Amino acid sequence: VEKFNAENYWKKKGLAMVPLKFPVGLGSRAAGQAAALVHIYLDGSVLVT
Amino acid sequence: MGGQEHFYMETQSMLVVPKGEDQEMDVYVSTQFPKYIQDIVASTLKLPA
Repeated sequence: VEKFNAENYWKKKGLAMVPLKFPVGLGSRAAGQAAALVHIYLDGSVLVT
Repeated sequence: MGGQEHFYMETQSMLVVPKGEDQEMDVYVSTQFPKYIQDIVASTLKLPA
């Protein structure tokens, strides 16, 4: 890219690198609570929500 | 001893509504036994319950 930019006046290249620390979590324990409901019918099939 | 008509004032009545996804059917029916309706409809359609 440095080589290119030394040889080209009206077109330039660039490169960048950025790192990531992305934390995950909500404000309280209560905000992270979660629930489900599961049925098993007599033919063995399952309905979940 | 003679027989007898049930003579419920609401006659036999139902509405069967396919959702259009995964062969899901919803059955709105005047019955005393929903689980049995679910079985005979699923069986008839060769679907899980």
